[PDB]
Amino acid sequence: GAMDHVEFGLTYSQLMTLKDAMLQLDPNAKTWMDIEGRPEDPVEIALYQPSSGCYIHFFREPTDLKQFKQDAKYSHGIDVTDLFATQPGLTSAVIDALPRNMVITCQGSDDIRKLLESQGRKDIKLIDIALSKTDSRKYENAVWDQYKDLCHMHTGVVVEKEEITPHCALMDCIMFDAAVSGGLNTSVLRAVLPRDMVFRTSPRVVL
RNA sequence: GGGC
RNA sequence: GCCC
Ligand SMILES: [Mn+2]
Ligand SMILES: [Zn+2]
Repeated sequence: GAMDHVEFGLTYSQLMTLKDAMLQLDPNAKTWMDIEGRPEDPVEIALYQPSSGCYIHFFREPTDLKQFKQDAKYSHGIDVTDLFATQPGLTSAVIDALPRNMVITCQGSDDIRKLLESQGRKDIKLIDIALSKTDSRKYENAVWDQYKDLCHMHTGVVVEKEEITPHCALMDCIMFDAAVSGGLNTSVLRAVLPRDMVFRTSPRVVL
C-alpha cells in the first residue's frame, strides 16, 4: 500500500543476530549462490563457501502461487504448505548484509543478478560458470547421497516426458562447486543461520 | 543452449 | 508450462 512504510522485515534484535552470524562468511572466499523460484518471487535461497563448509539456507513464501505450482512441476518440487513457517524479510536482510563488492559464483547468473539488482546490490560481482546441464550436474547423485538431510522441502515429482531429481538451491551450490573442482570432498557442512531465524519455532495450549 |  |  501507498500508506505502508516498513523499513525492515526483521527486528533490530534479529538483524543484529544475523549480522553476527554472517561474520562466519569470509568476504573473500569462493561463494556460490543459487535460488529456487523466480528472481522477483524467490522461494529458496542458498549461499555456500566450500573452503569452510559454511552455508546460508532459508525459504520464503511465494506471492504468485499459480506460477509457483508450475515451477514446482518443472524444477524445484517444493511443497507450498512446507513454506508456511518461514521468516518474512529474510531474503532482503541477508542480501543487504552481504559484504560490499563481494564476488559470487553461480550457474546461469541472469536470475541471481536480477534478484541482487532488485535489492540495490549492483556492487556485487557475479562469475557465471556457464556449464551445460550435464557438466553442471555430474555430481548431482553423489551430493544428494551425502547431504540429503540438509533439505527436506523437495517432495514433489519433477518432470523434464521423464521424471528428474528436484532442483534444490543448496544441493545445486554443492554440486556446481564439485563440478568445477572436479570432485566432491567428504566433509560435514555448517549452517550459518540459527534454526529459529529461518523457521517459526515451537505453544503449550491453543488460544 | 541456459534458468525456474 | 513459463522466463532469459
Ligand atoms: Mn540457479
Ligand atoms: Zn532445498
